[PDB]
Amino acid sequence: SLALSLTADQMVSALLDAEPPILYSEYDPTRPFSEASMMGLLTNLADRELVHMINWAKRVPGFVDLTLHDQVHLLECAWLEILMIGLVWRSMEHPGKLLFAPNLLLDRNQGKCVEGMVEIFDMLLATSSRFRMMNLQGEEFVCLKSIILLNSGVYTFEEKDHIHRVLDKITDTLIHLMAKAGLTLQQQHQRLAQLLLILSHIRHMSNKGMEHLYSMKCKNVVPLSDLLLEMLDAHRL
Amino acid sequence: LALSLTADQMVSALLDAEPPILYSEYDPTRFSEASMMGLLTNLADRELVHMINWAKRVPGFVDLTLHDQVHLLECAWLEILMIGLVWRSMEHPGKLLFAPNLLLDRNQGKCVEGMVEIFDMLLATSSRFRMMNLQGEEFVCLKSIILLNSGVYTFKSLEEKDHIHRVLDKITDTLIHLMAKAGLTLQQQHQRLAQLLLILSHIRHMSNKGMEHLYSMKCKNVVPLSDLLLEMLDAHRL
Amino acid sequence: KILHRLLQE
Amino acid sequence: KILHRLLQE
Ligand SMILES: O=C(c1ccc(O)cc1O)c1ccc(O)cc1O
Ligand SMILES: O=C(c1ccc(O)cc1O)c1ccc(O)cc1O
Repeated sequence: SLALSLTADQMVSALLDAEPPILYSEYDPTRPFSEASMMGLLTNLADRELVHMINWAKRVPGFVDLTLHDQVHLLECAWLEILMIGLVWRSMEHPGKLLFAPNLLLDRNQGKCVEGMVEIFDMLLATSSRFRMMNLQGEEFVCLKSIILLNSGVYTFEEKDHIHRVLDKITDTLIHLMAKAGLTLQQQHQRLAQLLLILSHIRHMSNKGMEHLYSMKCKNVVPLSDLLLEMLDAHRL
Repeated sequence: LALSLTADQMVSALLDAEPPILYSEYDPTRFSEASMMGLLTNLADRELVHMINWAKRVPGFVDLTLHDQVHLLECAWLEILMIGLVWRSMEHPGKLLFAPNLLLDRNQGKCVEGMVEIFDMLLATSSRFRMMNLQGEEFVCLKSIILLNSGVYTFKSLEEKDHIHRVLDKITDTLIHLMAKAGLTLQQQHQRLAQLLLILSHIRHMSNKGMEHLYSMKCKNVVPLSDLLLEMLDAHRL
Repeated sequence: KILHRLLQE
Repeated sequence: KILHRLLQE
């Protein structure tokens, strides 16, 4: 694979270039929020981000080397995690708020408008606070997001070794980034650990988020697009 | 205290704190859904009591308020049970060693509704452990990391949050120590550290699914759960 | 499967 | 809670 032949700097350049854009919601401020309309903004937003995600994933070194069935499985497993980390990233500079879109910045009080949602907002806000605490860098962020894509479904499987080789390359990349940043050898491994342990929390929020979306579906709160329905069905809740 | 320990001292403390491997009450001459589930929940309840005593021996844990200790244990308890199970089953490809007299292969998970999916994830993790040749010293580090990490984000007591992060760094230092001592290069130490920590993501996933499964068994009244077990289950408010 | 098709476009 | 009691024992 040519992905295994990339240098650290080339890796970061590829990932940075593949970044999807920040999208807008169709928030209509002429009418008051209801549970239904807030959740509708979120489900509409998620569907649009998904399309850009699908195309972002294809630009992640090593991903297109996999069979369509493997690509499908990885994205099925990680999609909400990837949406969430992007959200937390976007919200870093807005303490107490979640920047779903530039025209949709919500605080926890607004989150209470949807049943079971505030719990998820709270976890998302705590993670954003953690990013701030660590001063997470953009280059580190894109590495983390790619790790989630390749790792989350990897153990639901020679293609395994290829995935782990790419993952090792990204580890190399993170270290290289920390070193160039002037972190000592000890700080390098300590930060690497701090960053990867965040992924455990991101998985957790995803699992809860999946159950939450499922509940919205089974209560007919909002209609989900066919795509969103299939991504959800894949977690068979 | 904990922050004063050396890498070798941390390893020793963690190894000495290890809980015992329990036996099942299982009568091997008799398996129904209610049968198998009762055995698992009975085992889980007993392992939990030992886990609580073990947590107290993890360096840094008793420095936290009672409230914070409860929170961490409530969040991580099934992760901790599961990684222990995976570790015990490591040398038994295709089987889950719940106890020395309770070694269940993949197909026996089918005796319980929705259990086989969980079995498959646990087995895949054990295989990953084998593939990496996970060591006992690394295992106990990982298990301590889960205790301190899983509920740490969901915490004027940020000095307690920062203290926990300092202890977490120490455990990271300890993992690296073990790897350098094993003769791994610098590049290999960082790669292996990452590989180990990424496993914790899968373990969190399995815990979440396991918690929903246990809950679905609770509302089927097929198996009676101990008071302690119901309290741990209810802390996840599903 | 929609995703399967979207991954080809 | 049982846990709180066990942590104090
Ligand atoms: O976090 C969510 C989310 C939604 C849309 C989006 O573009 C990004 C998101 O992280 C989210 C989606 C559905 C749900 O039920 C709960 C969520 O937190
Ligand atoms: O993983 C489980 C488990 C049970 C008992 C035990 O001693 C260890 C375990 O990991 C487990 C328990 C209950 C349940 O519904 C699902 C599980 O995976």
